[PDB]
Amino acid sequence: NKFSASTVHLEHITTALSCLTPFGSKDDVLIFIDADGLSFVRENNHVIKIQLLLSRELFMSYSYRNETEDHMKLCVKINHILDSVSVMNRNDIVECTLSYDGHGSPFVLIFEDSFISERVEYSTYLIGLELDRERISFEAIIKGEALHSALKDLKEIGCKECYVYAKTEANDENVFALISKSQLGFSKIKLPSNRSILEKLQVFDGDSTTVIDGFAVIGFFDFTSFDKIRKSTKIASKVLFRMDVHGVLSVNILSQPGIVIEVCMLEKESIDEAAQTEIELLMET
Amino acid sequence: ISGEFGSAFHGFIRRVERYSNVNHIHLMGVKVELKIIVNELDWHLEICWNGPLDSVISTHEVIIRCKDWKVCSKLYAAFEEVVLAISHDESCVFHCSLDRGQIIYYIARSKGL
Amino acid sequence: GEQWYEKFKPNCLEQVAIHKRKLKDVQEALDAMFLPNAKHRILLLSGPSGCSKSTVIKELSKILVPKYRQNKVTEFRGDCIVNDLPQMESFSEFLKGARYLVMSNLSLILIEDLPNVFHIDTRRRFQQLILQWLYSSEPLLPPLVICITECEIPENDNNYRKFGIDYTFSAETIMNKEILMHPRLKRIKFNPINSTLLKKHLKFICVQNMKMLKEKNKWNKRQEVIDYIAQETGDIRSAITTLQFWATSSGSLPISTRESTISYFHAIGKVIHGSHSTNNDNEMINNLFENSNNLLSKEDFKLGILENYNTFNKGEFSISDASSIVDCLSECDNMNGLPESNEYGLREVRKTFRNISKQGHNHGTVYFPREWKVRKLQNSFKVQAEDWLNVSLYKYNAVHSFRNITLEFGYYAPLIRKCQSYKKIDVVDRIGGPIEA
Amino acid sequence: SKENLPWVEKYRPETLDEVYGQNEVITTVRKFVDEGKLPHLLFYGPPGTGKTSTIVALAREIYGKNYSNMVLELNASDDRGIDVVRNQIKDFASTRQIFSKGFKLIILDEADAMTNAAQNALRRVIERYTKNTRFCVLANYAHKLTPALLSRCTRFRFQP
Amino acid sequence: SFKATITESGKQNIWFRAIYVLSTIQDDIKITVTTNELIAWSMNETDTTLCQVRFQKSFFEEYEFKPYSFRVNGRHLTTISRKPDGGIKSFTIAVNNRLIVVIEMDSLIVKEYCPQFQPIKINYICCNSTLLKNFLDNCNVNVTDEVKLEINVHRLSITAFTKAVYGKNNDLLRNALSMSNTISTLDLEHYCLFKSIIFKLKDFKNFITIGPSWKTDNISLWFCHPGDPILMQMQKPGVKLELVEVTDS
Amino acid sequence: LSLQLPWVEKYRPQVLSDIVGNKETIDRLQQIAKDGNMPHMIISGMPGIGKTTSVHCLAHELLGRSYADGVLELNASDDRGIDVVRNQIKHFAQKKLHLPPGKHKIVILDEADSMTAGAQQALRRTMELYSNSTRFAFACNQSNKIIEPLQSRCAILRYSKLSDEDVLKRLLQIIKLEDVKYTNDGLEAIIFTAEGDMRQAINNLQSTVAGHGLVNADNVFKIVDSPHPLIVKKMLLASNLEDSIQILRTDLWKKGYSSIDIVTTSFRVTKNLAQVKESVRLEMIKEIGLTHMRILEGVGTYLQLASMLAKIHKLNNKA
DNA sequence: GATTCGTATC
Ligand SMILES: Nc1ncnc2c1ncn2[C@@H]1O[C@H](COP(=O)(O)OP(=O)(O)OP(O)(O)=S)[C@@H](O)[C@H]1O
Ligand SMILES: Nc1ncnc2c1ncn2[C@@H]1O[C@H](COP(=O)(O)OP(=O)(O)OP(O)(O)=S)[C@@H](O)[C@H]1O
Ligand SMILES: Nc1ncnc2c1ncn2[C@@H]1O[C@H](COP(=O)(O)OP(=O)(O)OP(O)(O)=S)[C@@H](O)[C@H]1O
Ligand SMILES: [Mg+2]
Ligand SMILES: [Mg+2]
Ligand SMILES: [Mg+2]
Repeated sequence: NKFSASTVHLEHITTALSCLTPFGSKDDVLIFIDADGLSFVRENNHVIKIQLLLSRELFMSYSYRNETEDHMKLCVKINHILDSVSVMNRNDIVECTLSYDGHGSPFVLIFEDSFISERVEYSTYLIGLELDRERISFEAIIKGEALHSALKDLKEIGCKECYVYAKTEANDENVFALISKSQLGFSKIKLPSNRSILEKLQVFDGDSTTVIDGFAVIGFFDFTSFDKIRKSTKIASKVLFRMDVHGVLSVNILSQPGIVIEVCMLEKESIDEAAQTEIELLMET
Repeated sequence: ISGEFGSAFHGFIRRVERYSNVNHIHLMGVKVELKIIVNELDWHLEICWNGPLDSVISTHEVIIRCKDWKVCSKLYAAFEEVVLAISHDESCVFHCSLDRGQIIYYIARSKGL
Repeated sequence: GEQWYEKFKPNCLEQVAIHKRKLKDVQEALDAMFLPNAKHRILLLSGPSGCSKSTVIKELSKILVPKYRQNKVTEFRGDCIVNDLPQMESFSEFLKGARYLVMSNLSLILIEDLPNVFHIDTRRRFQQLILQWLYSSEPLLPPLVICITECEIPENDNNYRKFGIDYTFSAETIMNKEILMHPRLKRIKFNPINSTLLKKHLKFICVQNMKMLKEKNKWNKRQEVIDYIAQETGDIRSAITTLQFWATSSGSLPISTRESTISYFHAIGKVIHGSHSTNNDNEMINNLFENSNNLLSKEDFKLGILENYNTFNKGEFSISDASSIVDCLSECDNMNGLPESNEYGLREVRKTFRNISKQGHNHGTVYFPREWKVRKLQNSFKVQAEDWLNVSLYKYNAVHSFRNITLEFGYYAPLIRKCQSYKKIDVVDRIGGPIEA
Repeated sequence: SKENLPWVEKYRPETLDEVYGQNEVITTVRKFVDEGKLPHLLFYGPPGTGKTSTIVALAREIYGKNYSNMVLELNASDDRGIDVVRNQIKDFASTRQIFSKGFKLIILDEADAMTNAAQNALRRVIERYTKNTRFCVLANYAHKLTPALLSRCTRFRFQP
Repeated sequence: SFKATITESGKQNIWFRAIYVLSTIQDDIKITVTTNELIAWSMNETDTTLCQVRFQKSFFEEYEFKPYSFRVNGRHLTTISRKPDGGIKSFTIAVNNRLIVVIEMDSLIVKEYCPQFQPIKINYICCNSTLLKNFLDNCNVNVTDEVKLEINVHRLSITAFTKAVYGKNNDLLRNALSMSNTISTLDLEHYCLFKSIIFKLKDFKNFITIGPSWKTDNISLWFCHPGDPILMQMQKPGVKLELVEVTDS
Repeated sequence: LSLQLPWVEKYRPQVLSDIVGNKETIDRLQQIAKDGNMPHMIISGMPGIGKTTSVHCLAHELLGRSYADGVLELNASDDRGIDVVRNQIKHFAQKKLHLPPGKHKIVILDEADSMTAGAQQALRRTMELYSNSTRFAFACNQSNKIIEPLQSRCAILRYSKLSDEDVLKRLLQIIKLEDVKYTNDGLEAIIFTAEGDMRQAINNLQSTVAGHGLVNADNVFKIVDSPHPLIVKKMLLASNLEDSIQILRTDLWKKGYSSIDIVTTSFRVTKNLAQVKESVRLEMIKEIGLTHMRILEGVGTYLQLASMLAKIHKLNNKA
């Protein structure tokens, strides 16, 4: 076999594949394979991209007995996996084995309950949104539970569109808020400056080198896209934000080697900038 | 049906019943393993049996309907000694004995492999 | 500051632009449902838009309800999206709370804005609930007044299911056969306001705006524009809105009013006998197609033309013209709903009737096609044939095709069974009943 | 593996210099690219005259490398109802551009297969987000296109 | 002008339950502010019911007023005062045409909302609210569209029945599903006959459920006549409850 | 690849004084802007004659600094179902906003001709309940698609097709503001191919400028195509069959026009075609319908179109 | 729109 990987903690694959569920429920999922591990990359409307990585240390066995290409790329339908791996766990080892035998071969998922081996083969189909690391407008490190509560409230309210506020201060009065625009209108959800929740918030002025105070960073995001990160924040311990000048929001979620999630989002063009003045005035008030 | 393997084999036999698109199951035997193979465009399901299996005494594959397999499971539930005989691309003979009162179920192939 | 039709609302029923007979026939009915042990449970008013239905109901409930109050109007609000309640239950809650308006409480109900009836589930719920109100076992109920504005639904995205509410919003396409034909239901169809009432009321609005009207020197012209507005529309609100737009303006803007839809028999008569003031058949048919394409693009319109082309001069015209008309209709039937088919058929019918139209013609009365009657008769025939086939197997093993049933076994087998009946099997009478002439 | 393809999709032009026949259309679109202004195009003509080839070559020339994340292509093989136009097309032509900058392209191949509701929704998307997105409508039959949609597009006719 | 803050969890539970109930009665939660107390009232369009929730000055820790009735959409307000899963430490509601409300969790994350507002202008029965809530909530609003409250000189019986209607041939257009219960006079705390009363069930269910939301228990009912509206009331330390509904004639 | 707005949106008028065409209607709109008592209005006409721009300019000149939260522009691209109508429109109308004395909120409903009927009924309720605080402006192509109960409350304004003089004046303004070289016959050709559409005229002028520079007749007609309805009318009215056949071939078949497009345009032309008798017109309509059926069934060759022309000449030439 | 009958007014 070109690639083989067995594991006994199928809860990781279950939670991992649920982390792609907020995206298209009926579409295709792209899977990279490499010696470091395999990653499930998903994209929607060319405007948002999740990238969930399972490292090699996650599996008790990880071979990758291939050398012709650095990585193996295969694309499969997501709900074929979702329908098939509905095994209801068992309790039985329930050991899961992932296999791939190069191009033209199905993606295999073997489940063994020490007697029964329900082997499932997935047909593979024919086969970007990265922030430029040199330029980061702002970077924030928040705790997972607070962010999950923020998105839960924002979904409770509906939140047709959302905003992100980032304005560090000379006295280190760092402020980070999620401003919405819903049936109620402008609702300001500001996260606290305490080190219990917000552990770091640096707002730059380009090139991500100079920590400039007294200036705010505004991100106009479509909330349907901002909701795709909600389920990932549920298992997250620390959630890292990184927004660049090109209007790309990168969320760095790591449920501590655990699982690592890379959600990249394209930000709205903000047709009218009067709303920007309204938001900043609502903030300073 | 009674013993260590009694519940395990019953579960393996009945594991085919948890899908609504399974009408033609495809038994398979290699000289041993008992593989129930389901053919669909969604995903090629290949239920097997890893437990040690004996012979009453080369591939032998027979496609039958699912109601016949339900009758087979019901027979296995109430029978201690059961014999599963396979005719390559022909028929499946389910011999059940009670050491004597004997039950034989003759099942005809539904599709040619 | 305010719209003219809003600040010039009648203060009394003497100021309302309604016919005398219509006012009397609504007043007598409203009194009839007001007296205890009333025969008429609900009242249904139907008609075009802005025919002063709601206004007369306001004034009648203003000077009638107080007479029977022991010691106003209540309207349904479809916009009331109340918490914890599904949308389909809003009208249920409203009706359940509004039936507690009998003793020590009296308020006539006006269902002016209906619930969303284009959704089939809640439309059926509306039908069932209003039927439960009609068939209610309660000792007495407050009078129910429902106003329906008859408007044609214009064409939209090509998906039509109800076939009734999707072509016309009327009392017939909302309410079912049981609801309208009910002893306790009263229906008063309304008519557009005539030109006399419009002229008088527009004159009243002018004589109440003389200063401004005299300020812009438009009072030496108001009479001609009032006559034009009265002739153009039969809508009081639209007439007053157009008059306000003309008066408040300071230029030569053309006076434009909303265009009223053309009915079914109106379109049939326009195709058959032509249209007055339009001696151009081409332009009349063109405007008929642009404005009422929903009505003209149907099989029912061709059926109506076929059924009613004999009403021209009481069938007293040449058979060559009739042959030409039916030939063109048959040719149009071979084009499967293309616009060219309808255009050609209507144009040919109009041309044929124009070349033979002269003075001294006494035409007949048009009628709706009887095709639905034939469909019901065919359904009854299908049921009887199915029954005969069912009897014709278990009694004696025999399978007969339906074509043979329609041809021979619908006549000869009942004849045999009747002869067997006389010298003595369930099916003894002829299938579909006897034939006549 | 271009030797493993039919001759039709083996000699498909990759650059605008390889699209023969339509001299005027190619010259005008090249001028549009050079000047930096691209209007909402509409390519109309008989089948097999170089419409998809021209639009894909033009998009490749405008975005040499960002073509994957700079062009949204839809055709009759993809569902394009009212919901697709409302969600996918609007969200694509409502977000800021990738890399440094530019304008996003939305190619509608075989747009005569779209319903009138979808085109009626699309017209306001065309008129509202034109600052950073341009549309290309490809069609063999112009009578299936709403007159408003034809109004808000620049017509280029592909002769046989 | 008006400003109020509640620091106690059960008080917030009562506020949320009351707001939800007034939202379920009418889409607009009419609110007026008085220095003595804050009263929230709602009127259904049918005008057959009237529920009012009174929040006294002692309910809030600092009920400052510097002057007022304003109409607020019910659904918007009921999604603001909800308790998120996994602890609001301060609910400050104030107005100085936008209502300002400030919410902060125990984790110090702070939210603000700006809803729009519109300025606008016998016998006695005292029964345990627990048993009444049991029977009432056990009933389903879908099947039951009518309540039958009858008191006997020995026992008190309440049933959730339905007014049956018959069509052309005794057609069962509406059935008569009658979930019934019988309660003796020992459970009834105070009865004074000095009787059959028919009204609705959903509003009664919501009003009854309002009460026990405080984990700190009787409801008083005075009524007379079939065409006259019944009174309905409950009392809390800083919260006063009222319901007026027109009875069936 | 660069930054340059197309002339259609770069030169969209921002004030009512820059809109050409229906002078009386625009003057009335300016009066509404100054007094401020805007009634419910319906705007209908051909595409690209200044309907959306008129509405938005009226909203701006009526609301000023309050335009940000004073208009609720909903369009076909946005969801406008019954629930959306109810919730959003009701909440916007119930929003109490202090405005200047003679001012109201404005609810622009562009493409109201593509709105579901139940949403129109909900609009009826909202229109008749919150009329004292907000006003509705419907922009549509044909007023038939708005239900009669809604047209009852509105002051109907009908935008006529733009005359050649108004479009010429706007073209001259844009030219003397963009510095393009032109010829009188070139602007005449742009006017002729625009056919009463300002947006099409601007697009054709920009295309000619970008492709060739100087705007004369030759460049315009080598980049833009004469309206094919006119060619269809020319071929249907031809005297003999040979000339009609030659026109069809060299002007519609060699130019790359679909046969279904030719047939549909022929039907539309025949509907509005004077100087022909009623019998002749309906016979031509019948023959066009038969040929349309043959095209729809798959037989869409040039022989079918030639046969349709031959039958038309038989009927109109007493042949 | 056509017919018939009935009003109301000038
Ligand atoms: N002289 C008048 N007589 C009657 N109504 C008048 C008069 N002058 C103005 N109006 C107004 O005209 C309108 C007519 O409304 P109605 O016809 O009663 O309601 P409607 O029949 O339901 O109209 P639709 O179908 O809802 S558009 C009312 O708003 C009246 O205030
Ligand atoms: N101008 C041209 N120059 C060179 N090859 C061309 C040209 N036009 C068409 N072709 C060839 O035709 C093939 C398919 O034509 P396309 O242009 O891709 O299809 P199309 O023009 O969009 O027609 P439709 O409307 O899609 S059926 C291409 O792969 C080329 O090989
Ligand atoms: N009368 C006019 N004066 C000046 N520019 C005009 C005029 N009419 C249209 N335009 C131009 O046309 C574009 C906008 O036209 P619109 O008014 O949006 O078209 P429309 O009348 O709304 O037709 P539809 O139905 O929306 S396709 C802008 O580029 C305007 O400059
Ligand atoms: Mg009314
Ligand atoms: Mg193509
Ligand atoms: Mg427009």
